[PDB]
Order: sequence, then structure tokens, then C-alpha cells
Amino acid sequence: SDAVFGIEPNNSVLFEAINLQRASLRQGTHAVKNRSAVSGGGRKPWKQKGTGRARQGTIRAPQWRGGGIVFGPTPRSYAYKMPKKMRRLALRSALSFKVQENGLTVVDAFNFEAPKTKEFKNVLSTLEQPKKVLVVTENEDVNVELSARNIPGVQVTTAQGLNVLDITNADSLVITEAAAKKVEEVLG
Amino acid sequence: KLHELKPAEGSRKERNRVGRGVATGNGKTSGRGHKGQKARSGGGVRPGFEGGQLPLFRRLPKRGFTNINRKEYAIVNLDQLNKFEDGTEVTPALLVESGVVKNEKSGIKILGNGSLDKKLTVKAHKFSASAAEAIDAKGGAHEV
Amino acid sequence: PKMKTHRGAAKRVKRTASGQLKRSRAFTSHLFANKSTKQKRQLRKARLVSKSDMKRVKQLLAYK
Amino acid sequence: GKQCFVTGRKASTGNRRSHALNSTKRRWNANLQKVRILVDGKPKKVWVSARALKSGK
RNA sequence: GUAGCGGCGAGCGAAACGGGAAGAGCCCAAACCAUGGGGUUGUAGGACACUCUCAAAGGACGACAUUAGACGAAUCAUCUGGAAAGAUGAAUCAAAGAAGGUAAUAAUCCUGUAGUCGAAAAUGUUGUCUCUCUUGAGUGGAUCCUGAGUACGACGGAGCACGUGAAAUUCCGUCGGAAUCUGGGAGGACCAUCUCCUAAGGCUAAAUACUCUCUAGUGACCGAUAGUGAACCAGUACCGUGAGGGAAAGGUGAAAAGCACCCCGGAAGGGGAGUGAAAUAGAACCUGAAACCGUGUGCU
RNA sequence: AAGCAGUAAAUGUGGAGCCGUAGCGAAAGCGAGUCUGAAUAGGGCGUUUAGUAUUUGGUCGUAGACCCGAAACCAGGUGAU
RNA sequence: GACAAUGGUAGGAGAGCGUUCUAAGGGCGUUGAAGCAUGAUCGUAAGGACAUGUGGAGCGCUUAGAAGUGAGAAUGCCGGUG
RNA sequence: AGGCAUAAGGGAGCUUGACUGCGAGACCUACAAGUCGAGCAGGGUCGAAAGACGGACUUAGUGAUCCGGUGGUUCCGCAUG
Repeated sequence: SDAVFGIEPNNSVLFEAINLQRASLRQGTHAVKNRSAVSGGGRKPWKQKGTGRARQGTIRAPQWRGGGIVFGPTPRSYAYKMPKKMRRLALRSALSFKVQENGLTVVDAFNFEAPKTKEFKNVLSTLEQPKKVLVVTENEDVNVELSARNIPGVQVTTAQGLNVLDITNADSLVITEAAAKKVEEVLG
Repeated sequence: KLHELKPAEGSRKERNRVGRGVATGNGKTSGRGHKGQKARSGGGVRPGFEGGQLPLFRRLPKRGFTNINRKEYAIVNLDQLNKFEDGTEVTPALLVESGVVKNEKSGIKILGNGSLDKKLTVKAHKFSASAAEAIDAKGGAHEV
Repeated sequence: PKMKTHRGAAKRVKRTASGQLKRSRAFTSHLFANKSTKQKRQLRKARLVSKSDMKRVKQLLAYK
Repeated sequence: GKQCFVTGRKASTGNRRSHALNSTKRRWNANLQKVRILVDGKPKKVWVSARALKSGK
């Protein structure tokens, strides 16, 4: 169509979507002990007056070797959001970019009896496909996920799971004749 | 293209990072000036009240009370209605649906900031005195 | 957490439909024998807060 | 370490208040009194409160 | 950050409505019978009259889970090399391209992983069978029960967002002291009308909070002055009468092959010869900066 | 928004709620007006109508809040070798 | 082109350099990475390269992102040595 | 201190404007305050009238807020009166 695959590659929004997609993927399980947390302390090493040395409060101040850290890593989160319309706009830019190029190449529903990577790699090679292809299927599939997810660069995913990060990660799409109608019905 | 990524122009800045040398501008005193109460860590007169002269909002007299049974309404002019057609008996739930009202505070009240040039049959809680006449000029009798 | 509003400022001022404040005059409690009729009748009207007041106290009133 | 024997009347604690509202912790004792309650086995004297001596021994 | 509370100052600060997770309700006292039956509440319920078909607590009873494991696809050669996984040729596996090691950088060398199989024995959870245990209802309205030194009040306090305030709703101390179904309470002083509920006895899972311990795993977390005080025989040297305070300290090499023998020397330490790819890698052992200390010289 | 589903993911759903389109008054209340006032007589505030969501930066607020430094105060205990 | 401006503390504004980690791209590396040392190199500065020794296994470059991101002063703390 | 003999000094007659609602505009001024003010509407006093009158020739005689007291009224009064 042209509401999904003919739109301008809106880069100011596509970038925000990519940045969000990666910021929401950090853990942030990193901490550090301040004056309160570092063990010990709580005694004045010497008198305030009458020794030649500098006046010091505890052995666990910042400058002391072995002290607490002043500021630094806090256990926190990085995920944020943006308006839904901008989400759909970014996820349509990420596909209009593939249609601008020849990244997209429709195919039919695959056929497998059990998962096997040999025929899958063969089909991928007989279609002049570059290394990283995104294999978008209608529903979640078992005979495709398994025979695909051992290869260096093949990522299978379903219309329920399209990503602004992973459309743009790849440079060659492999959608089925059914999932494409799924995405054009869903996407606005 | 995940290795050529440019954000929009004017959409990201460096944070100012004070306390890193004289060349940046904010090196030694880090923008705070010299000695004082506004140069200490955490030091600052609280907002408005300060500790000295009598503040403004403890020097002016209190005024009025506040009613518990306020009951104010959701305004609707004669222009939010123009998005409709003729015939069109209007319901205070219907008027919430066409993109006009989102909260019947205490009902809707029809006001007369505009003009119809239409013929609708409005139902609501309270009306104006200009709104009622502007509706009745084009038929479409109004009712509570 | 949420920035708390100044509950003594809210009793003494309201928010006009421009972004300025409608305060109430002073010298209007007692000792009305020591004031001219032109000065008692004059303090009965209301006035706004000047620019400098809004400099000091503008985020004490940020939910009004 | 003292209470009624028929109920659980115990002293409590609260404040004492001045005219200027200065508080200072004080206590509130139960009107406890030795009494030979003629309970089973033997007349035993215990600390019964003056409240539990009104109607029925 | 609303209502409200506040030397109305600094500040404190709700709840019902609404959207969700989860989601069940029960047993007593009294009337009445013979310590047992009997009976639970507000559409007023029960006793009495008419008939009329957590909630008691133990035990036996087969499938999964945890506590060891097992099988587990597929590579060769040439150059530099100390040594190949590198590079260059070609070849194969893949539901297995996690990761760790191996003389250098390995999907195909090993430990593994996907995937599947496995449990004498012990424990854990759920399934059904056993053992239980149970009579459920429906009208009526004379009269009879429905939690007493109780509710409430007064005085002094605490707590409710609410500082005694006009302080409603609750708790405590001390005194006075009620009604009993047309009864009683609440709807923010109080009063009357309506509307809602039925105190003064109890028992109840789930959603919720946390991590000493265990098991997998993750990290735009540290990498030896960092990360636990503690990577190392660390709550230890040490300090204190005591409570208590508390450090510093990692790295030979792939493999100890850890230097046979000779020479100087009392030895320590050296110089050779050796091992090793390398000994200015010799156990003070990866690199090895600056301070600092030296030896020689080109100009002065 | 919480929640629900989903790779501790983005996403989907979830319109309870929030801001704006209307102000004025202490309030009852009127409403492109309103309030004061016997009287828009005049005057005040309005009719500005473009706002809302996320994010970069600057500033502020509640937090230890740019870092180091007291004299002290309080609670529990240790001490008459 | 022409003309104007270009001392500067407190302070405001702007443009950059470098470290560490991440994503993607594309490299280098026992025929020798980082690191260290040496130089008479390049840019307006922060800085960058190259050659040469030592070293013996990891490192850069491009575009973005994230910060425990820059040290000469604190009678700073710790270690080494005068 | 500045003004005043047009009197702003003195005397007499009448009288209560030492009024209600305001107020273009301006002076001063960190803010809160302070000062002046023509003109309009309502009700009047003195004068025949034109007119004057919102105290005193002018500039000192004063004190936020909160809180409590007295008077009034269109306000609100927590299911309802």
C-alpha cells in the first residue's frame, strides 16, 4: 500500500523509536556504597584541635582510601515511552525504508514437517538474500523458528512482534503472503 | 542504517558539567559566586519566605470561603453543536461521543458563544438565555 | 515527590485567566477611625501582584 | 505488674499538658485494691478494681 | 498535593466515587429441650405452632516436582610459529553458532549446549477411592430470646489527615449510668422527617512486605587504593580492662621442565654451563612510570 | 495510569483519570460575559482561544543534595585491675 | 569583496577535545595489540599520528548512545622516596 | 518652612459635604503602602444667582497578618428543613 509502505522515512521519529527501544533494554543493576553504607566509620580518628594533622571526621569519608563513594551508580531504570501514534509512525518508517530499497521480498507460507536448518539455509541462499534477513511470519511458527534460529543473522519473528529495532537491524525482509495483510490491517 | 543515526538538529545538547577547570567558564566557584549562604551545599533561603522581612503571603488578608456543593458544569457553545446535522435529537451521552464533551462535571450547560445556522433539538441540564433563543430561532425546541 | 503547594498563599490569592494573581488589599482589619473615607473606600477594591512578587513566589502556587 | 482479677484493668500512659500545652509523660493507674475474693478452694486476697465491686462478687 | 488541619506559621495532608490483582464464608451466648441436641440475624432472625419431603478431625488411597546422572551432529591440509584455534585452500553439522578450557583468535579437540532419556530412596504438590460428616425445608406470627456495670455522659488524655476546636466516628483512666424490636446505632455539633445498618463474643485463604539460606541465570556492574572490612588461612596481625575498633597481603611459565656440573666465597650472592620461545620470566618471579640514588661522558 | 498478554523486551489492549476548548464572583450564581454597584454610569478581570503528550538542555522543590570539618545533644550498653 | 569587531574577574551564551562502556558497520593483530620509553612531527587549543626500542595478547576507526568522564592545591587519604 | 491682605486673618447668619457609589489620569515608589484628582450618578446645605462643599492654609498626630468581639445582609450552610 501507501499508508504503510510508501510513507516518508521519518528520521526524527525513527531515531527516537530506536533510542527508546535500546534504553528500555538496560537492566541498571549497578550500585555503590556511600558514607552510610560502607562498613565502619562512626568514630573521630583524633581530636578536632591540637594535633598537627588535618581535621577528619571518619575513616570512611570520600577522600580516604577505602571510603564511601560520593555520587555514582544508583539502581534505577531507563525505560520511558512516547505517544502511540509516534510508535506506529516509527514502525511504518522502518518498513517504508525497506520498500524504498529492495529490502522487502514477499514469499508464501513456508512448509516443514520438522525443523531442519539445511533446507532453510538453502532457501535463504537461493533467494539472493544478504546475511541478516528478518523472516516475518503470520503467527508464531515452530517449523520455522527452529530451523532458522541457529544461523548467524537470521531472526524469525511474527506480526505480533515487529520491532523498529529489528526491521532496521536487518537489510532483507522475508514475509509471507498472509502476514503482510496482517500488518497492513494492524498498522496505521 | 543502524550505523548512521542522526537525531534532529537542535534536539540534543551536552549537559553543562560544572567544576572542570577555568576554560569552561564554571570551573572554580562553579557558577555560585563567592562566600555566602547561596554558595554552600544545600544552602538557600527557602522559596518566598526567607527568614527576615514579613513575606507577602503572610501579610495580605485571607479572602472568602469555598463551597462543598459547588456543582459546576461542562460548557458547550453553539459551535461544538455545528459538528452535527439537522434533525438530531441531542443526548448528553451522545454529545460526549462526537468529540465534544469528555466529563459531565454536573451536567452540560449550553452557552451562546457563536451561532447555529442549523436546526437541532437539544436536550441538556442548564441552558443560557442567549443559547435558548438562538436555538428557538431555528425551531428545534430545547428541553431539560 | 509532588511539590506541595503553599496552603497560606492559596487562601490569599486567586488565578486570573491570564497567569497573574488577584490579591486582596491590606490595612483593612481594624483602626478604621485613623483612615480617610477616600482611603477606606479605596482599599475595598482588589489588585494584582506585581512582577517582583511573582519573581519570589511563583512556584509556591503551581497547581492553582 | 498489677491489674484487676475479674477484668484486665491496667495502668496506661499518656501526656500531662500545661496551659502552654507542654506535654510530659504521666500514667493512669487502675483503682486497684486488695480484697479477699472468696473464690474456690480458699478466700484469696487479690487486686480487684473498684469498678468490679459494684454488683456481683 | 484536592478537602481540610495548622504559633493558619514551618509544615501536615485524607477518604468515598472510578479502574484493577484477588476473591468463600462461617462458628458461638440466649429463648427451648433431653453435660449433649437447638439456633445465628435486618428482604428481622430465631424459639414455640403446620407440615414434609475458617466452617470436626485423624488415617489410608497414583501421576508430576526437588534431591545424583546418561546419550548427545559434524575437519582436514599448507605458511609463520615455541605451540594454531590465526591466515590460505577447500568440507561438514545445526531445534546444537550458550559459555569454559585447550601451548595463539575453535559451531566441527574436550567439558558442554539444543534435544531427549533416567530415580533404589527420601521428601513436596496436586488426582481419584476410602474413611468420614451431614436433613433439608416452607408458613405463622400470642408469648419468648437477639451479648449490662455494657453503650453513653462528666472530668483528664491518646488516636483518627483533623493541634479541644462548633469535633462528629473511635480507645484508655476515674466516677454516674440506659433501653430490649414502635427497640438500638450511624448519615461530621444538635434537633425532627426519611435512608441505611443491627455494637457490647469469636475463626477465616488470595491478592501484599522481606531475604539468613538453595537453585538456575542476567548485567551499556567492579576488576585488586576498585568490588564485601575480607579475591590471599579476615572479623584475622594489631590496638583496648572492657564494650569495641581493624588492617595490609593476587599475577613465574604452556608445562616445574624450579637451574645438573664447574669456578669465587664460611655462607648469602654471583659468573659460566644448562631448561625454556624467552632467565633484564629464577619463587622478591607478567609490563615496569615518576620521585630518589648512582656510573661515564659532549659543551660549560 | 495500574493491570492483562509478551524475550525482566519493545509492542498490543487497557479512556478510571489529567490538561485544553470559558470567564467572572467570597458564594448563591449568571456566562462572552460576569462582578462591584440603585444604575457597564464608570471600573476590575475576561472574550488572548492553540493546546496536549514525550524528550534534550537551564532553573527550582522534597530528599544528606557540590565535597570535607565542630563545640555539642539524645538512646542502649562498658567500665572502681 | 568592503567595512566593523576581537583586554577582561564574578557571571551569561556557543563550539569543541579526550577517557570508560554499549549498538551497528567496517578493520588491525604473534610477519607482534595495549602499555612504557625516545624523537628534530601535525592542528588555533584541548589533542592526533608516525618511526624506533622494550612488551607478549588484545586493540582501534565511523555514526550514535550512557557516564564513578578530565586533578596542582582541600594543615586532603594511602604508598614510595628524599 | 513654604504661603495668605483676591485673604488662607477677624465677625455674623444659616447649616452638617468631618455624604453614599466611584473614578479618566498622574505623582511617588523594591513590594506592601502613600498622595492628588477632573468628571458621572443618588441625596442635600448656603447663596438671588453663577457657584461652592467628599473637614481643618499645607505638610506630623500613627501600627500588616492572624485572632477574638459588636452590627447588618443577596451568600454557604456535609441525606433533607
